[PDB]
Amino acid sequence: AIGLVGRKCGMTRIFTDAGVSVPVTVIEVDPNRITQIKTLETDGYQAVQVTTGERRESRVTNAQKGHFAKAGVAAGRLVKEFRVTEAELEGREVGGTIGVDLFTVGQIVDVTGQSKGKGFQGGVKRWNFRTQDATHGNSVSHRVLGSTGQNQTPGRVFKGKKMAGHLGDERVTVQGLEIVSVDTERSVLVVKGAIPGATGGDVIVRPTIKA
Amino acid sequence: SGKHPLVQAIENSQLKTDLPEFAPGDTVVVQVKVKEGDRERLQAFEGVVIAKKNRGLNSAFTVRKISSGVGVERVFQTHSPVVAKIEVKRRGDVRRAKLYYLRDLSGKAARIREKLP
Amino acid sequence: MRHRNSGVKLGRTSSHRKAMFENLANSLFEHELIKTTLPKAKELRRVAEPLITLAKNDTVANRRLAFARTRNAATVGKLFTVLGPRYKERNGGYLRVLKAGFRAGDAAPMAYVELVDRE
Amino acid sequence: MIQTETMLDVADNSGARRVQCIKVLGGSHRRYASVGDIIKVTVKEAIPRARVKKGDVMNAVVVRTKFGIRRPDGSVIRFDDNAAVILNNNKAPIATRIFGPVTRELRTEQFMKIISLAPEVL
Amino acid sequence: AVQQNRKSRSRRDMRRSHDALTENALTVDQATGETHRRHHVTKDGFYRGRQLFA
RNA sequence: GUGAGGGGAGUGAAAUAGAUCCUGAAACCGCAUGCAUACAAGCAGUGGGAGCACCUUCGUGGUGUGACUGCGUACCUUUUG
RNA sequence: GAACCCACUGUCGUUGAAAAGCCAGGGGAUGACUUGUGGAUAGGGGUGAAAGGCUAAUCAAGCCUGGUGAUAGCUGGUUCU
RNA sequence: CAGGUCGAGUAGACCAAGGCGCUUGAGAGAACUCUGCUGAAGGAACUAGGCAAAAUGGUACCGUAACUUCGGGAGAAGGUA
RNA sequence: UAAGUUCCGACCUGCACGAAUGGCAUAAUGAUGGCGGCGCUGUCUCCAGCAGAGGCUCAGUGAAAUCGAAAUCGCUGUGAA
RNA sequence: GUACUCUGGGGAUAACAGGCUGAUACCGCCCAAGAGUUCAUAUCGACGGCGGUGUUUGGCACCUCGAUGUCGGCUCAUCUCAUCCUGGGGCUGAAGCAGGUCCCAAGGGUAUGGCUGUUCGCCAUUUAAAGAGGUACGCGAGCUGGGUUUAGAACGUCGUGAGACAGUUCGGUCCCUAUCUACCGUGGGCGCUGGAAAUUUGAGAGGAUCUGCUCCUAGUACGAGAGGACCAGAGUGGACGAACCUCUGGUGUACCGGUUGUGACGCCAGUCGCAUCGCCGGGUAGCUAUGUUCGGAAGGGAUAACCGCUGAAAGCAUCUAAGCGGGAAGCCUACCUCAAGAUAAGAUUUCCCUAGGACUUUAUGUCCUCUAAAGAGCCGUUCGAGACUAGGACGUUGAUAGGUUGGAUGUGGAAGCAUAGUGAUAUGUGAAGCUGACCAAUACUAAUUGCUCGUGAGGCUUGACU
Ligand SMILES: NCCC[C@H](N)CC(=O)NCCC[C@H](N)CC(=O)NCCC[C@H](N)CC(=O)N[C@@H]1[C@H](O)[C@@H](OC(N)=O)[C@@H](CO)O[C@H]1NC1=N[C@@H]2C(=O)NC[C@@H](O)[C@H]2N1
Ligand SMILES: NCCC[C@H](N)CC(=O)NCCC[C@H](N)CC(=O)NCCC[C@H](N)CC(=O)N[C@@H]1[C@H](O)[C@@H](OC(N)=O)[C@@H](CO)O[C@H]1NC1=N[C@@H]2C(=O)NC[C@@H](O)[C@H]2N1
Repeated sequence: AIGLVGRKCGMTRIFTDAGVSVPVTVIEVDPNRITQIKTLETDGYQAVQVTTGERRESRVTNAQKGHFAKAGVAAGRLVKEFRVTEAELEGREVGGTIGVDLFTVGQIVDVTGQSKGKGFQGGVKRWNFRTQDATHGNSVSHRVLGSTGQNQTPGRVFKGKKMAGHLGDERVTVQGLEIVSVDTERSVLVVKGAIPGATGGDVIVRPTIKA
Repeated sequence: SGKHPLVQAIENSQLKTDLPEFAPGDTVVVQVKVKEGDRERLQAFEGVVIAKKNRGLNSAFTVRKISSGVGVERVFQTHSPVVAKIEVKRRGDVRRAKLYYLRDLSGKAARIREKLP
Repeated sequence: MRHRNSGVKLGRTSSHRKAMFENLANSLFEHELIKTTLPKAKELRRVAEPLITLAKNDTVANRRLAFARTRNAATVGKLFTVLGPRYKERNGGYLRVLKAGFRAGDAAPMAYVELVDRE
Repeated sequence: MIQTETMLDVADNSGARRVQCIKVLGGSHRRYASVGDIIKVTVKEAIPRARVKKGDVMNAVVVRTKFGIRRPDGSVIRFDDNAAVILNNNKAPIATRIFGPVTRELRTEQFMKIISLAPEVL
Repeated sequence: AVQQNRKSRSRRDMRRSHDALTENALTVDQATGETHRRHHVTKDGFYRGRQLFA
């Protein structure tokens, strides 16, 4: 479905009149500018390509400069596609703008982001492995993996065995978030709960796929 | 004001504007809204302020009292609508920002001297 | 993880690091041009420049703060009579750090630290 | 935040004075009990000539904790002790008096007697 | 733990196939005309016009 | 670097006889040239076999390499094996 | 309870800093105490508040040299066509 | 042999006279290992076993049970400044 | 003890106690064996953060055991099984 | 006699694990006296018979004695189905609620403690359930070392004795820096029909898959009564997983303060070094769980047992032989992530390069001169990215980092001076002073002048359009 590309600004709270404190995440939205429309005839599928933000001309390459100039829009800091159907595709044309008014208060959405990077990590943190005894004669084996397999049969380590390695810094989608506020003056979405990534990261907001 | 300006604006939109001045060591009464069914009433919570957090809309303060012989603490959120009103009954004179040492004192040992004008 | 943390370690205890940077600041204020390793040179800014900012205003309390931070009477006197008046109208950036190759003994990268208007 | 081997005071006049939690009821591998949860306890100390005796295994409901409870506005309420109220075999209070304050999470048809008998509900 | 078989010279060289050195970034200093390391003071104490040692 | 070491010059029949110096093998380690090699599974050869490079009596020839292909689980000892 | 003399517990160390240790705790500490220098006891012997302990990093019979090229119905090896 | 301030002290902290900075360094600040500090609620549920760790700790005065070989137990326990 | 193959007291069909290879007790003593309690806690539920030393990168020096030769994959079967 | 021991040999020969076998063990089936008020077969089932598996006890002695070095616990698993729970069914001696028995089904899930070295077992209290097994009775170059099985000592018992045990008891050293395969992460090279900057399709791969209670239908159907539903809807939990730091807390040895001993800054005052950050009380960012939010929702397709519709072979009957349906937490989809080294190397948008001679090996030919694009990298300032890398931002046409200015926060009343006190101290100046990492501005300092790589229109054949 068609969605929005924005930037995570930080977490805060909204107080209701009954006194309930709702934890919220604020997403800045610079209105998305359509750069290309992909169709069945020329591309074999239907999508809307958008750009957002700004980029200096010394960082915009000549190929991208021509690509943006064909659509007639200012260069953005990123380019991203949304898969669409004909119903959502109608009304959208190259050079148009998609704003925060695409959403409504109370709507349920999915938010995608790039999670924080934890670097090289061990079994305890990465896979919730249990530590061994801190005392009672233990020898330098407090946070180690333990056994990694069986004996001569099968005589190898299976694929997908949980071990130490890089954790985080990956694409994560969180489903079931409720739109708390749609501020058109500031071009801001306010959603309930936490979303992946650090402050300042790029996020994608789409209508929920679950129903 | 360690947040981004947009977050600051969104938070400043909801600030209370009639908050009194109070400090750790003061004894205060808080009127708390209680709603059961369609029935609304105000319940009083009176005691000593042992901690104050100044964080704009994220401000909080902790009140300690002895209720039926059992010590109880509540950490109120300052700008929450459930806090209907705050009144300062008596001003205390202390030497530090956080009065957690009061938890280990009972009776006369836990008395706070009045701040004299 | 060290997300958004400031400061260095340099293989030293905290007290040793603080003493070393105090010594470096004293030597810099005395000679106005020194040679050291590049990480030490870059971290020295955060210690040396605030001292000049403090010395811009001559008061007894400011002099005592400078003496508590430097423990050198000659350094305090030079800061409050020479360096502060010299940099009164400069909005920071009293030092410049310039890469200067590597050191023979251990191939450590080196740099010069210089006061902006030295001579 | 009550687990096994945790000692609790008794906020009633059933006769028990100290109890020890021996099980957290209501689920496999369930770790902790909070205000309004049912636990199995053993009676470690009781006053003489009472309905309850030292060494009995009974049910109880947690009414006060030091870890505390959260409220919808973001506040937390903490108590100075961990206290329980003794129940019978069909999970109903057996006491006639309640000592100390209780919280509003006990406002159910099962525990309304505690609310009615308590000196303070907060 | 130790090898069960001696490693061949071919495999040893294959492991060393990533051991080559690289050049530094050198540049002619327009103020003085000598080759110097880029972004570094020259050996005689010159950098982008300013001269350090009188 | 008034170092070590080397390049000339000179001596000598000979200096790749130059000082731990007659001859100067092998293991082991470099540089140069030719061919092969980054979609394909194993005692590394063997029987076939295209292409390429140099040479050439110009070939039904010589030297080097070896795409692709059939077959193929070291040696010794001790053992019923 | 320090020095000094010991070696009960644990982590570390185990191609160690060390062929028996370090660190944190531990026991005795005017006595059947600890210790320097110089002597005596020598191998089926010595010495032993006794563990087969100790007798030069070696002990159910020290070390060195001889008999001696001990013997081995056992294991290994045994070289061109 | 062995000073100063506190101290019963040759214990201990910091200093004197007098000596040193221990013959690879510079960065980085991942998993994991060693050594430390702190830790919500619970408080032996750990484990072969409270192993390890945590805890107690001074001076003066008050007070101190069973048992006893009449010495002890005993600095019992506990309290105040 | 909620739950006690261990512990304490008692019973006696003592497989196979018993009186200087001493019997039954016994105050004090023991880095001696077993059981229980208070306090205490990262022993544990269940781990988190931080400090130092390695680990990692750069410059210098520079080991080890092992090793028939290697162009050194999975599965099912076979076969000194 | 040797457990105080030693040498030469053997996998010619035992103990462990493997192998062959399957008496034994476990599971299944056939016949059916009888039990079941009548009624072999709802449920059991005598006397006898036939098989399956390879968890037991064994038999053999083929591999290993120039070493395959472990009872239990811990950590981490993977598979089977003869299924413990949840799902779907047939029969019933199935009124309902329950239960018994058999069939299908391996997606997920499947206790904490007391005793003991235990595996096991008994017990206490939970749960929807606390399944049975294979994996060298999985896992000790991953941990432990309580039991067993060295050397010390003792008891019971045996022996004249040295000593010994269908026994017991106290004590008693656990080595290895990982070459290859495998696995978890992360790069370099080349390839992909001229080169480049982006955006992408999805052949496929992995992850996830659990479940309680309450209310309602309805005290209805059912039943004499006691009791009490199917189907279909709401609410609220447990366990598990992910992301996050607004809230609640922990930590926070470059933030603030109190205080002891000692030394020093000439002295007072004020400070600093050392004593675990000396000790003590707070605490900003970051990280983090015990904190917060979210997830396993819903729907399609083919099926399992089972139930059919119509229908002959076989004038009837029959789910089947033609033909047409229903049907499960299971399979394919669906949800999330990865994915063209998918060598079958895919698609789309945009950008760049349009020069001369000689010669023969007459061709994407070999040498001279000219040319050096779009871009990429080196270097520098760095990061909520990170072992090194890689990845993201910026390099004067600049807010990339430091500093500076302002704010915010934390701590909690600086120094100096002046008052009141004999004094310790107290008060005023003034919520002052100081404030790592935060927010916002600001070219003061550092990102200089640069260099390297990457070329010059992209072979041939055929077809269709021009
Ligand atoms: N184009 C290139 C040009 C480059 C440029 N030019 C630079 C250049 O050129 N640099 C030159 C560097 C060369 C080198 N560094 C110099 C060097 O080495 N000096 C060596 C100086 C001292 C030397 N060690 C002494 C020596 O030799 N003692 C030996 C020794 O005691 C022993 O010998 C052995 N074996 O045991 C003995 C037995 O005989 O003999 C002695 N000797 C005897 N000699 C005698 C003989 O002959 N007969 C009779 C009897 O008297 C013999 N005994
Ligand atoms: N002709 C040629 C002769 C050649 C000669 N043979 C070569 C030779 O022998 N090399 C030996 C290398 C040893 C050492 N690494 C040398 C060095 O480099 N020391 C660095 C110091 C140099 C500095 N610039 C001067 C300095 O601070 N002095 C102080 C001062 O005098 C004094 O302090 C106060 N407060 O009064 C004293 C306290 O007692 O301590 C001294 N400091 C000291 N540091 C030394 C240390 O640790 N150990 C040895 C001794 O030197 C110690 N004293």
